[PDB]
Amino acid sequence: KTVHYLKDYQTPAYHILKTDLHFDINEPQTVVKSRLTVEPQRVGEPLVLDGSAKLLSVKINGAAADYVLEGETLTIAGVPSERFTVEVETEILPAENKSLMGLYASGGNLFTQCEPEGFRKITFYIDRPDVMSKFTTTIVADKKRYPVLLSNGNKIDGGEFSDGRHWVKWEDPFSKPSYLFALVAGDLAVTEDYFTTMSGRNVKIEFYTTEADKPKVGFAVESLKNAMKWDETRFGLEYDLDIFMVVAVGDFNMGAMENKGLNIFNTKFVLADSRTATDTDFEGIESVVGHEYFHNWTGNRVTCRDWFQLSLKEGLTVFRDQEFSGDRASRAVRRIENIRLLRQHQFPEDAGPTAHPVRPASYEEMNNFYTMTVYEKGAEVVRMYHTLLGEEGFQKGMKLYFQRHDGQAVTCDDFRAAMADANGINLDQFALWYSQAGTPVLEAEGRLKNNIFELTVKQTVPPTPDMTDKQPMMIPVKVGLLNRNGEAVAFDYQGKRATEAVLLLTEAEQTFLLEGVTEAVVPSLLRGFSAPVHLNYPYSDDDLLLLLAHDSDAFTRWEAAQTLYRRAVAANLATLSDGVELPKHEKLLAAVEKVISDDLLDNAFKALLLGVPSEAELWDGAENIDPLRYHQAREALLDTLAVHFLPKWHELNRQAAKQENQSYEYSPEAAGWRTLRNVCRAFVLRADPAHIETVAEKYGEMAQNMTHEWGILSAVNGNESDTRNRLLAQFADKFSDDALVMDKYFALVGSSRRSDTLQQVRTALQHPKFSLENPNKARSLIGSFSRNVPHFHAEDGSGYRFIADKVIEIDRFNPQVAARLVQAFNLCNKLEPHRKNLVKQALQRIRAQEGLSKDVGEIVGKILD
Ligand SMILES: N[C@@H](CNCc1ccccc1)P(=O)(O)O
Ligand SMILES: [Zn+2]
Repeated sequence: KTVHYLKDYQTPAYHILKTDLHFDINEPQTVVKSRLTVEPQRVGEPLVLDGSAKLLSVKINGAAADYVLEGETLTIAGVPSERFTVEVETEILPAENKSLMGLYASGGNLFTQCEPEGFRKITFYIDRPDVMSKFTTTIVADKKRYPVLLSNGNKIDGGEFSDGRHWVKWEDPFSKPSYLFALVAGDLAVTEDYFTTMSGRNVKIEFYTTEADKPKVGFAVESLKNAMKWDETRFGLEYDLDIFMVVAVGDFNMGAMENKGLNIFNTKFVLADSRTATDTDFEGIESVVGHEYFHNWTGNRVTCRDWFQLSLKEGLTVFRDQEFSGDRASRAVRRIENIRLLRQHQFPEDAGPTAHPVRPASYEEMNNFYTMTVYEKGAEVVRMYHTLLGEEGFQKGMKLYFQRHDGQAVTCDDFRAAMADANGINLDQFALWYSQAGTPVLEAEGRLKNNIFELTVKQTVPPTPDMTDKQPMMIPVKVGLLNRNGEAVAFDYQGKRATEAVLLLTEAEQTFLLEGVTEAVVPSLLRGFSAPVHLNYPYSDDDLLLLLAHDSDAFTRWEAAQTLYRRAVAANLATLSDGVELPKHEKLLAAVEKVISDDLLDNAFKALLLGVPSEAELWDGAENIDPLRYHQAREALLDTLAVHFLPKWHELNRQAAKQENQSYEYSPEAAGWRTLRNVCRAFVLRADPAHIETVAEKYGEMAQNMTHEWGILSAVNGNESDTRNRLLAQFADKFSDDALVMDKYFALVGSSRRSDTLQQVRTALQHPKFSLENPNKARSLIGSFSRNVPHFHAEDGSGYRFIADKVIEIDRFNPQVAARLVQAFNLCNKLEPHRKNLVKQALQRIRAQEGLSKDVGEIVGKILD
């Protein structure tokens, strides 16, 4: 079994200076001809090309080449000692391509996805990102079937053939790696706009969609123009072509793709209107449209030496899209949302069998490493440069990064060096954030003796499957102090008297002296989540209530609430296990009452403060887990909050409706009220499920946009009333022709806490709008079920068997979707013995499949072995 190792990296024996491509699109086959201008780097070595398409011919300098084709590699031993050409002819059947990698068909149209290694599915090539070439692409096709023919760069020629065909020629003047190649051919509607760069150059913007979906593309276009302006004002970065194209496609594996000048998007990150998209969907479009554009510099102009360096572009580009969204609106709230998502999804990864460093040392299948760790923890690592250096210093690093490496394929070490060198500071220890996996754990103690607050902090990083030795890391801990009345207390640290400081922990144990403290204090720690770590400090319940009510930092307030909730659930686990009455939670209920009644609070922030940690967060660190016990305990807490404050949930709902003020379009302000409203709806229907029939009677009046319909359907989704089923069926009927809304329907089917979810899911598999071969649908229904705790972790094992069945089935045509799905089983070793046994049986059965993909095999091996 082939494993790739970072320590084995070697520069390529050959460079490709020019890549000329010719696509002849017919029915059913597409014939691809290439002309590569190849430049020897290590003269005399064999030319090795990667490829898996059907090979028709290979030429060196016009003559039939002496070559051998073995597996997915073509080798030519006799190659010239100086510049030469290679010509390859391949044949593709795009309509048979259900992997959605390479050239494939969707909705009668043709699209490409080449990152990471899909280009070799199109032609034989040196398909690695440190090989950068200048591409020119000619496309020929039937004009009526394929009137729109697109590739990277500038369209420099085109014309008609008298047999109903036409052609175009695209020239991309920027050298690029193959993973950034894109082609689109089809009958697509176009929406046109433009942006003028700060140097005075118009950029034509073109969004391509189906004719029916064109009316839904407006918000994405506006978001792009906002992102372009923002990269100019915040980073000083300008676009470098006079054309920027975005193409939406409904069959797509990930979210979107940053192909130079020709971005290709999952429809879910381009299309919205208030009737069919939620406020959260809009925010997602804004984020991802920004993300892909920001890749133009962080990814395209400077790219990755090798795929181990993926976080070099993804961590940084995620950081950029986070800052973009934050500058647009609601910075504090949106920051909390990112932290929440990291701890809910990335922390369990770092604690599990597939844990890896932000920059992995090895991989079998690279598609398995487009992970929360590489992306979200990657972004947290980039943000720590910002925390250490400040915005000004961070931009100095960026400026030097581009000065040095524009046009190059580089490494995480080069980004760090740019930050270090531009600011004259030593960041050698910072490298460990790239090479050491696992969530660091801080233990802190505070004492006020004399007029100095003495904060002692230890750090440790647990062994991960790849590495036992973990050395102390560079961890910035932002701190402040509160007095008995919860106001900011000033202190002296490193010369400056301020109310806030960044304590830089670099050793296994350090003591920090905050001096000039003239009051009794409790510290506020890890403000703004200043490093991606666990922090344990001895807080009393009243310390937490004080932080929640009076602290100035959004994260620390939110973290205080999260802690009170965590403790309450732990109390529930204890009583439920002992077989006694539930706890009173008197302190918690008092704290929540204050939050509900506090009108100074941003409504979106209030909503977050009223959110309870997920089961996964709750059993983090536990062994021999019974997931249903954690579910029962969490549900009990939610039911107590629902019934206890039922009157106030109604009142808050009423206030939210009044303040929304019939403003049903997306805006950050309106969205905040609706978010709070939807929290209230969930609680109301927990306490009084019979309220569903009142809801049903007035459904039309309440369904003023999708945020409301989703909010309501989400709230009733676990209701055992027949009305729940009727409302869902009416939803499916209303939006039957909207694929993105049908995704929501299937998500509700799969995620329901009702007792009959497994059989409803199996019925949904046969719904005429469901397609297993469509990633959005597969993820919505099956993905949602796999995350449905009481059902996936059903004691009889029905959930495990069902998901293993679907991993096996899906892997036969789309290993990427299957390899993400199988990670539902990651908790295996931490489960109580009965469920553990059943999960291992499921994984063994997956492993026993003939022809199991490398993708799924890698994951299963990490869990099982
Ligand atoms: N670089 C992009 C990765 N998404 C595309 C992709 C990658 C692998 C397989 C299929 C699709 P993003 O981070 O979304 O900008
Ligand atoms: Zn990206």
